[PDB]
Amino acid sequence: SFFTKLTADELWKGALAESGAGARKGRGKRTKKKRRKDLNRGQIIGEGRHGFLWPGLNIPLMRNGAVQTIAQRSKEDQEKVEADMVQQREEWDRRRKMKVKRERGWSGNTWGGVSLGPPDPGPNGETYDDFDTRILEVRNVFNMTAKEGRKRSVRVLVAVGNGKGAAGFAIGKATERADAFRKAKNRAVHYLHYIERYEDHTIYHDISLKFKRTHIKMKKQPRGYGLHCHRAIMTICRLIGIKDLYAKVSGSVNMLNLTRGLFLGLSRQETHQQLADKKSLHVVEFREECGPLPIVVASPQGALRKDPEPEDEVPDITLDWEDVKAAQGMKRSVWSGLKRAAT
Amino acid sequence: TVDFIKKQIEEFNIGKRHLANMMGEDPETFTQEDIDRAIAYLFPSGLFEKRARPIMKHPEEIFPKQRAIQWGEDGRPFHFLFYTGKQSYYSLMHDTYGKLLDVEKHHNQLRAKDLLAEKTKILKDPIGSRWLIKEELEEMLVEKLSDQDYAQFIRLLERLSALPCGATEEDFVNRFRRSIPIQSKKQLIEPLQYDEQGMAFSRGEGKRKTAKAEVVVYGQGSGRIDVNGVDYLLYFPVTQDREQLMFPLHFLDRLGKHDMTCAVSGGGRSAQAGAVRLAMARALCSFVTEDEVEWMRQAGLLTADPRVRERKKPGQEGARRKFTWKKR
Amino acid sequence: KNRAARVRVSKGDKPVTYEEAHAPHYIAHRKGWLSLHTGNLDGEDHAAERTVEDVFLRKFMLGTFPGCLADQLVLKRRANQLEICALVLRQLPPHKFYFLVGYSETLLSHFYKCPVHLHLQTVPSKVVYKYI
Amino acid sequence: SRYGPEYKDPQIDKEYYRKPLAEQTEEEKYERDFKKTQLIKAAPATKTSSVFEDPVISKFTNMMMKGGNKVLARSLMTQTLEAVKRKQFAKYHAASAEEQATIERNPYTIFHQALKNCEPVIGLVPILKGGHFYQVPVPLADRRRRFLAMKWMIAECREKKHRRVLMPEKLSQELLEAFHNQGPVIKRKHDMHKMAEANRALAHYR
Amino acid sequence: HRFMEPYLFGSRLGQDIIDLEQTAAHLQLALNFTAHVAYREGIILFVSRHRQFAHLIETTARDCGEYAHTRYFKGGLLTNAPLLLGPGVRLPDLIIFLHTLNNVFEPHVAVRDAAKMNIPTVGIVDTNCNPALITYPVPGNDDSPPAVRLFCRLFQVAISRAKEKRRQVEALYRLQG
RNA sequence: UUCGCCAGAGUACUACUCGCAACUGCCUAAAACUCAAAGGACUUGGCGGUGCUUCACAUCCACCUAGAGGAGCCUGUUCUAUAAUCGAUAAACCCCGAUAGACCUUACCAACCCUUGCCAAUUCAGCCUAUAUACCGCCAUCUUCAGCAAACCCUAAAAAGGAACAAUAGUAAGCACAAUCAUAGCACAUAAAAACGUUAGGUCAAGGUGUAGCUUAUGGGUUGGAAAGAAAUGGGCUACA
RNA sequence: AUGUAACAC
Ligand SMILES: [Mg+2]
Ligand SMILES: [Mg+2]
Ligand SMILES: [Mg+2]
Ligand SMILES: [Mg+2]
Ligand SMILES: [Mg+2]
Ligand SMILES: [Mg+2]
Ligand SMILES: [Mg+2]
Ligand SMILES: [Mg+2]
Ligand SMILES: [Mg+2]
Ligand SMILES: [Mg+2]
Ligand SMILES: [Mg+2]
Ligand SMILES: [Mg+2]
Ligand SMILES: [Mg+2]
Ligand SMILES: [Mg+2]
Ligand SMILES: [Mg+2]
Ligand SMILES: [Mg+2]
Ligand SMILES: [Mg+2]
Ligand SMILES: [Mg+2]
Ligand SMILES: [Mg+2]
Ligand SMILES: [Mg+2]
Ligand SMILES: [Mg+2]
Ligand SMILES: [Mg+2]
Ligand SMILES: [Mg+2]
Ligand SMILES: [Mg+2]
Ligand SMILES: [Mg+2]
Ligand SMILES: [Mg+2]
Ligand SMILES: [Mg+2]
Ligand SMILES: [Mg+2]
Ligand SMILES: [Mg+2]
Ligand SMILES: [Mg+2]
Ligand SMILES: [Mg+2]
Ligand SMILES: [Mg+2]
Repeated sequence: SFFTKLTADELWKGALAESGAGARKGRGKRTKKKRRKDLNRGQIIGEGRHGFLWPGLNIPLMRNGAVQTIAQRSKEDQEKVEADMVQQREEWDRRRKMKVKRERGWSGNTWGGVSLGPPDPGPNGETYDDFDTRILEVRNVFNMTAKEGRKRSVRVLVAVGNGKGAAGFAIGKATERADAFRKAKNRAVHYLHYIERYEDHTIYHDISLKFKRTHIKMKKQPRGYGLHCHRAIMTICRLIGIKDLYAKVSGSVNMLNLTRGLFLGLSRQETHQQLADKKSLHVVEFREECGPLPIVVASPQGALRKDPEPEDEVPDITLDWEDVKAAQGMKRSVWSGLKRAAT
Repeated sequence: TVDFIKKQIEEFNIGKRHLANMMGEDPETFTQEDIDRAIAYLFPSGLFEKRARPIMKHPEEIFPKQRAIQWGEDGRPFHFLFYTGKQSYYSLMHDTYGKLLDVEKHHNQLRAKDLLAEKTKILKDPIGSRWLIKEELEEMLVEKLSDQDYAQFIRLLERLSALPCGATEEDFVNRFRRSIPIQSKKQLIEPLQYDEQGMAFSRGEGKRKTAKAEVVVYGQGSGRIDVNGVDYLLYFPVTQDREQLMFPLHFLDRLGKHDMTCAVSGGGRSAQAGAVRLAMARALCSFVTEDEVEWMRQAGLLTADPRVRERKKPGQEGARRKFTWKKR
Repeated sequence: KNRAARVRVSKGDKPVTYEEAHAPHYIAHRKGWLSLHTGNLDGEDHAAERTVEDVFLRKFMLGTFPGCLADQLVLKRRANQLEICALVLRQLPPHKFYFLVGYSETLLSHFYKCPVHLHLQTVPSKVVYKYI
Repeated sequence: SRYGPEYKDPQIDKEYYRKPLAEQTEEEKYERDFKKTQLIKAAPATKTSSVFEDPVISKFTNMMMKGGNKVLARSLMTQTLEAVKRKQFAKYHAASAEEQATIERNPYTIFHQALKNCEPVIGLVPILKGGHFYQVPVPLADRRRRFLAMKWMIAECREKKHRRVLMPEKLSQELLEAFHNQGPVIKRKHDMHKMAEANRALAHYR
Repeated sequence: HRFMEPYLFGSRLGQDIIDLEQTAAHLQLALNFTAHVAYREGIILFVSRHRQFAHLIETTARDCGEYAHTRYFKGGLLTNAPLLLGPGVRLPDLIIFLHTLNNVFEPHVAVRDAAKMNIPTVGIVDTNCNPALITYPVPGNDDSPPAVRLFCRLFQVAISRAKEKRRQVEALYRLQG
């Protein structure tokens, strides 16, 4: 019956059934778990259960300059060496059954908010350890093919940011989740924005926009109260370096639309230097905690205009009913004043 | 990979010296066919693929021709068409169009001076000229091309070659010209053999459907054929087979002027008759002049019959017929 | 589909040896025979005993060089002496190579009652013909 | 097809080659033929440059043959021509001078005239229109007309002959009946013509 | 095109007339930028997808010592440079488009690809072209052979003057120490 | 700047009111009850007894030859029938595992027997026990169809798609096709090959095996038996001259 | 003309 048996590669390939039709379409994962263990790991080649001690395999050739004889250990030494082998086997089992803890971003099972570390280095030898990348959406997307029928393609959307004001977003789609992760990480460094931050913590002015069917309204805040935003906006603002913001999103809360509209709104941001240059007038910041002191934050380079601004008695500005309702104290919603966790 | 090529060249020379040493021949006259029979003797692979046999040749012939380095140490490209993606092919089209423009300018100057000293040398048909194959042009340009680019380059070459010709431009064109071998279907006429005071006897071999026929014919006798020691009438009772024995002699109007004897083996009666017919046709070429040999060729006597019985296929009955296929 | 003695097409990363990279209809066309012996000729006897000896040699060398055996053996029969030709990786010490060589020589000589040669070539890794 | 597409059909007739110098265009045709270096097929086993063969005789013998017995079909054709010749000789010997001048004794011309009066002129095809099959008259190709004549001859003399009457004498009798235009194959051709005129109005469906 | 109204002087019987005061004001800056980028040892690429002058652009670049792509621009050439050209490839530092339109009257691909790859450009824009993506446009005529030959001659003398002056100031630096 | 409308879907252009020359009518118009969706626009396959071109080369018709289905016999199934195997069972089953059953093969049945019971050893052997919907090994089919696919790049977002040669975003290592090889000289033809995948297609009974079941029995040996045709059908052989 | 009723990423 010695000719009947086979090779361990054939045995493991028949055992785990990785090429079967169950795992092909997606029919598997109902009651399917097979583990492959290399049985040639802890072999000392000349080790045997009878315990013969060989002059070339187990023990060396020469002792005290003389030639060793073929010998056998004692039976007590045999259960000692067998005990060492089996204790190595439960040591391997103890190392194998240990699972690494997965850090949760937003929820226990979702991939939103999970970081993947620094992005991969480029072809020029450039290395980026200061950036961090975060997943905002994972979504299994299916396709209909002539042969395979359903074709599952995982697409993911990630953001990169170093915390110094440079950030970007991308999408990556592949058959395998890790391949989609790698593609999204390599594609996110190609598309980068610079986001101007007023005193490196908050944005310059209040920004309200509607990108496609997503309404994004972000508001400027002082130093002490930080990041009252939707969780994707909190992740993006943490990767940018924005520590204080208010954000309200209305309509569709689609992740890609929200990210595109957010980056468009923060890239259409107008700085005080640009405002002073386009108006040729001084801009003065009137802090409420500093009293009536006229802090000048930007000055118009070039010719300063001597003509004052036309003072309109009733300004023509577009007001939002939610903002006026919040200002007048008619917002009695129980969710607005909720105390929440840290940033 | 240039240093790899130089290493292959030098160890090929050293191995050539060891091969001449181990054969005991003259290493200065030791040549490539000597290398071929040397390797075929020392490592005799019987393999049906001729490229899978052991070889040791010039590393330039074995290794494919490689692209050189395309830029300096500063990053600046050496050639001014590197950013087109295909620098060598487009430089070739550039040189061809420059030669065509120079030909047009020189021909306009010659028209202004009222002189036509050039001649049309495009017709190299007696040499049997053909242009380069796309594979050969890829090998010359050391780069992959496409059929549309190849057709564009060949029609530009035709545009250049249909103009009045300068010597430099003809030398440019003749790099891309290839010559065919000799195209001829004329057979080799076997000379007549004279043996032991016998005049004008000829020999012929015929093969048709396992039947092999030797036919030897004398022009000095009357009309009779002796097949395998017996008379042709006794050997071939079939009137159709006797017509097959007739057919070349009635085609050449020489029915009674030849005495034949024959030796045919294998097959049946019609296969033997066809083999004898082909063997008489091939044996009669010595007596018969050249235009009537071509008349024999378009009569179809001299061409062997390739119709051989096919092999029975597995799962089938008679090499075409399959079993009865039931729809349900 | 024909599945005998073929490696399947993966994503493009599996290394393959020349013998595993050719289908069985390339035998005596592009690749050769791993065993050469007399008994498979036209009017010659004793093929089955050579066949079972061939099988037992393949399993014994596969288990005698565990993991350090690269690929399939070459088994030559020439006037009752049996030459076993191997590609072995540089895994075990040469002490252990020579121990297993002398052991296999004496054991197979006394087991098939014929003189045996063990010829080895020891390589850094598995020789890759395609893919990778 | 062991012959390639470059191979052509051989020319067998000796008088095409033996008198070439009286005309120009067929000359130019055959120097094109042997100056294109064109491959010629081998001569077929049936066709031969003999002047005593005849091609419609060869085709009729090929349709005479059942299985693979060429010599049996040629023997049946031989006794058929023998029976036609000896029947015409017996009719010649029993007549007067004007009938002896009238009677033709050559079985080759008898066979040719029998098939020329035997071939149908028009044919029928089935065409599906509106979920029904309709018979529509069509002009037939010359090879199809000759084929239908041959097939009708073999079909009649194979089917409605008696077991005791022999095949060549039966086909000789039917050859003489088709020569005198009173045969049942001639009646079948006329019946096909009846069906063709009955379906004349359907000829616009083609 | 709607972006050519500030660059148009007017219309003469339905034909657009380009203001050559503005063309000269743009062309001085464009030639000066080309001379400086040739002085600082940069890679300069001439692109013109037009099969009436293509040999003349190619010979112009051959005499300049700079590179030309007047043939079909492959899609991922400037963008996916390492797969098309080689393992390590230094991207072009400047592109001159003599014709910003291709044969099917679309704007050229390499303008958009240079805008993606942050590669500056000098483009001759006609009255139907797009000067929005071009950092240094010159409103001019790219169809008439005297205009095309004059633009090639000015870029020739600009490149030659820049490289020779780079050589002389390099020799002056060498004789300084 | 105004006016009329819109508060999930079905119930519902409905029940009950007001008004009307309308009396099987029109307008206005809910609720009880049920569900977690009802919907609008797209992307890619699939399909079409939808239309237009080019075709089919033993393939559809026109058309050629020889057969089957009718008879006898051989052989394989389906049904009944016995104490008396199993598998296949649309194309891709049906002289198929079997290039092969009087005992043996034999795994079936009836009587009897043996339980560290092939091996150097094993609180162990051994199982033709179940799952081919766990598999490997070997194949069928689309199929002599040409596509599959790693790694990149682009799209005013990206479900996905990626071509214009006087070229408008595609490069692409590789696998198939092709090329090469065999039928002892070319050529043709045949053979061989034919990727990724589809049919959870066939095979735990070539062999090994994961999982689930036995261990004085679902295991191991001896003897004797495996019928048969009420019927139907497939493939062949011999004929009907 | 039709082919009901237990598919999982
Ligand atoms: Mg949880
Ligand atoms: Mg047959
Ligand atoms: Mg223009
Ligand atoms: Mg409701
Ligand atoms: Mg209504
Ligand atoms: Mg109503
Ligand atoms: Mg009511
Ligand atoms: Mg058919
Ligand atoms: Mg029959
Ligand atoms: Mg029948
Ligand atoms: Mg029957
Ligand atoms: Mg039966
Ligand atoms: Mg059965
Ligand atoms: Mg079973
Ligand atoms: Mg069954
Ligand atoms: Mg089936
Ligand atoms: Mg028994
Ligand atoms: Mg039995
Ligand atoms: Mg059993
Ligand atoms: Mg299956
Ligand atoms: Mg089954
Ligand atoms: Mg292809
Ligand atoms: Mg795609
Ligand atoms: Mg590829
Ligand atoms: Mg060959
Ligand atoms: Mg071929
Ligand atoms: Mg085959
Ligand atoms: Mg092939
Ligand atoms: Mg199944
Ligand atoms: Mg089993
Ligand atoms: Mg069968
Ligand atoms: Mg129904």
